[PDB]
Amino acid sequence: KELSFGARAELPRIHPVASKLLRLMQKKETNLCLSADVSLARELLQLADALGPSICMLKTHVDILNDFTLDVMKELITLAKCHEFLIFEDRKFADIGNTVKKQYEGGIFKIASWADLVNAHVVPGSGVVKGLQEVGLPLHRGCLLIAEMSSTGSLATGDYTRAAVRMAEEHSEFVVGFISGSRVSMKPEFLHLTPGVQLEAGGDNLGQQYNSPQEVIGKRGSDIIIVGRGIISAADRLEAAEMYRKAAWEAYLSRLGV
Amino acid sequence: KELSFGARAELPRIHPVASKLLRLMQKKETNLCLSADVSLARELLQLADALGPSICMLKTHVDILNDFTLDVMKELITLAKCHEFLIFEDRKFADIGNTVKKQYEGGIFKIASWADLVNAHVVPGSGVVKGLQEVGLPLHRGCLLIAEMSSTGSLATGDYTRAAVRMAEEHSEFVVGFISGSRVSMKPEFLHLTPGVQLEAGGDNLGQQYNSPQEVIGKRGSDIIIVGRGIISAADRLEAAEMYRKAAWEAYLSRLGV
Ligand SMILES: *c1cc(=O)[nH]c(=O)n1[C@@H]1O[C@H](COP(=O)(O)O)[C@@H](O)[C@H]1F
Ligand SMILES: *c1cc(=O)[nH]c(=O)n1[C@@H]1O[C@H](COP(=O)(O)O)[C@@H](O)[C@H]1F
Repeated sequence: KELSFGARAELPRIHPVASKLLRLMQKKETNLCLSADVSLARELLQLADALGPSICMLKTHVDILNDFTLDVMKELITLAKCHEFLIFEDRKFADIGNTVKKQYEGGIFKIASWADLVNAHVVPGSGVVKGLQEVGLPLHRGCLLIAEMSSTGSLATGDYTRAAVRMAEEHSEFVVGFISGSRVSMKPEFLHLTPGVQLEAGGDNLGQQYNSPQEVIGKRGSDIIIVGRGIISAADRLEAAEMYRKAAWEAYLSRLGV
Repeated sequence: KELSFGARAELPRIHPVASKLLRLMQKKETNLCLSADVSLARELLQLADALGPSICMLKTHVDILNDFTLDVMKELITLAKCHEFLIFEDRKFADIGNTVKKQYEGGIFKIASWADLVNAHVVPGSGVVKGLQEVGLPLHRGCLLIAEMSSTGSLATGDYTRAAVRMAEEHSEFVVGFISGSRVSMKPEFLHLTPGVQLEAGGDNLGQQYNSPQEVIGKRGSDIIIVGRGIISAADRLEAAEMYRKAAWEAYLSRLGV
């Protein structure tokens, strides 16, 4: 059998951040990551508080926050601890190792000081991971590698996707899984998180493509759905989050045998 | 014959930002872009002022500035106008179109308000360019596409590089050239800018690889060298910049027939 999230949390080679995430997914019956794509701190924090019980993870783009300060992120941490979710900065690092370490630790945002997870593109080669890990390992953080993208014309296919998987294997002390559209690794230690998710068929006018939670989790074998506009643009964002949570959770149970 | 920078500035299909850059390269006898990889505003501005006459372009990572404010960038603009160089934010956008437009226009940094040029990875497909251009076209800006990377294990090779070139062709109203290690397009309208440049052989401990200006400009056919540590770590950064300027310029002249 495929192992439950709770059993995967105990695997010998599991990363501590992956284990914490898997435990809380199991406890809370949620494999939903909220993509909190808003430009105001007040809305970010109001969403994190109201939707915290429904999510395993809150994904940020702090570079879109108009009123970012480090005190906003301290508050977000308080909510993350209160409601039990991880914070994932969706920074999609994509430069040489020497540069991404600086971008991860420093500047105004100090990402590594508050983000449990970040992600990186594999296009620069494995130095991108080596650079991030210089900062992230001492801070006990984890990283996801972008093995596939949800957008039209994505070049993250075929051998590129295979290279991402190898790179994750080779840096398993820091890399905890993937951003992908589907299961890309057979090794249950790795998490699969999938953006490009809505209940209805469609896309946007700038290349985004959507697939349903049942497709993504149930048929394609991914672990967590990442949902932005499907929730954020809804009138009642709490009920929307609950719809997405129930869809992804039941897809997971049905794949497990439950 | 290959056309001089001055003649390329007049090509029918030249982008206005490319034409301004080419004119100033010609006027100033410089095809050097300073990679101003420092974490303090005072050092950024002191370098921009002292090295401004020697450079065609100053490349930033504002996400590494510890004391970024928009008033720092206004000052940098003053120096850019005074010394005649373009400002290039090396943000290496790599998300879906809807997201990168937000990251380009908004947040704390307001990149599009002060950067003449930005760059983007092609991995997401052409929506990345469509999203940036939503913001950049009305602001009269330009973009470079990352067709090749300088780092060990780069996946930006073969068909990936070819896709970058096609994508540039298809968005020539906004895309003015490439970040690459070599000439990748035959069309003289496109600029080639090459990072991974030092006078001496070597690399760093996080995957960077260096080639010389003579190799990059003279043999590989690129237009502009991008140099960070080769200048920034030197004691006399002005003399280092002049060494790099003379190397790249003479390589260009010798390729032209001069
Ligand atoms: C990143 C990588 C990828 O493959 N797709 C993708 O959409 N992203 C980011 O994920 C969310 C999707 O939000 P949406 O549900 O509103 O389309 C965005 O934040 C995007 F940046
Ligand atoms: C970006 C893309 C790429 O292919 N290579 C590369 O180095 N970058 C960026 O360019 C400079 C190189 O600086 P250096 O001369 O000190 O190595 C860095 O800012 C890096 F981010």
